Amino acid sequence: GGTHIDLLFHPPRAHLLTIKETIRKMIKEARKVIALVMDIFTDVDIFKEIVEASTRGVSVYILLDESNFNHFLNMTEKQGCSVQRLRNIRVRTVKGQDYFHGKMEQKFLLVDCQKVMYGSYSYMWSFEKAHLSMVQIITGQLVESFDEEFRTLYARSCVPSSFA
Amino acid sequence: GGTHIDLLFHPPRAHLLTIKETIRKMIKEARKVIALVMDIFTDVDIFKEIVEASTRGVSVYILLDESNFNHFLNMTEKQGCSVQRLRNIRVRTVKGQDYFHGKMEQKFLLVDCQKVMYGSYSYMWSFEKAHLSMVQIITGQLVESFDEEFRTLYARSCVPSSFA
Ligand SMILES: Cc1nnc(Nc2cccc(F)c2)s1
Ligand SMILES: Cc1nnc(Nc2cccc(F)c2)s1
Repeated sequence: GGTHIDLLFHPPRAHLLTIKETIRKMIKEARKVIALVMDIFTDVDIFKEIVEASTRGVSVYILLDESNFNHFLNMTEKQGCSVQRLRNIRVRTVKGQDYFHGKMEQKFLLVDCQKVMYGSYSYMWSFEKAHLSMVQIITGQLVESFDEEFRTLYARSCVPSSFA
Repeated sequence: GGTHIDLLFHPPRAHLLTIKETIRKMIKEARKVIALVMDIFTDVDIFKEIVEASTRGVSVYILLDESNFNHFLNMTEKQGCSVQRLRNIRVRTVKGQDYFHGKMEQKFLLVDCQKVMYGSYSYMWSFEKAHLSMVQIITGQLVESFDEEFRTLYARSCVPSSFA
């Protein structure tokens, strides 16, 4: 009942896949659940993979930082893919304490209660093309702590204003 | 030769110290080296702890995202604590590929090649007062990978424009 961690980098260092490819593979291989916490979500390829998972019957829960939520909504609209009407996906927002918006500065992807990607990669074109980042691929016991954190966040999340 | 990971949260969840307190304790207990990678560094209390470590003889290496470096410089000036003249501290900047600045979106604190804090907490007042975040405290074998990443980043870092 241990934990295993591999590191991945952007740009890649001593591994065959990029972080984006690894994200898409994790989502592609999802069998049951995807739980995503993300600060900014505008990457169309990743969104497509998630939409496709939900059509296979995977339950998708997404928590987005409230202050950047409009960027995700804009992307979903551009793609003609209204997220409210997709039945296997629920999207809710999370914020911090305001003073200037307090933000949810956490991100991670958890698939099938089995594997977590945790790190500094945000789901935006800029992270594929411009920024340096790193993530961990986590399996084993520590995944349970990410499950618990997701549940904690989900409990403090709100329905986005737009959804009625 | 395993790895141990504890999670900490802001706000705290089932641990006695905040992330900021844990940062200050790690720096206070540093005996040999501090290697810091940080996107934005404006927290004066953390800066003071680092300056104090360097006066005990701890070697301090700091890598900052180039595009936000001026915020650190402003803070060091406000504190009357010119970083160029402090002999045990070297500060260098890192950037990504531009298109809008490409950024170093990585952060971590490594102390004494023994302990790493890795997560989403940036050294700014907003992370103490406004934002939700989480970090890992990592000890054991995985610390060596953070040592290697620090060295990799340091190799691609530049002297800040201001320093002459
Ligand atoms: C990892 C996972 N975290 N919980 C899972 N599912 C779930 C069910 C109800 C509410 C909620 F927020 C999440 S699977
Ligand atoms: C963890 C640590 N990472 N390397 C350490 N020291 C060091 C020495 C020369 C250049 C440099 F970038 C770093 S200690």
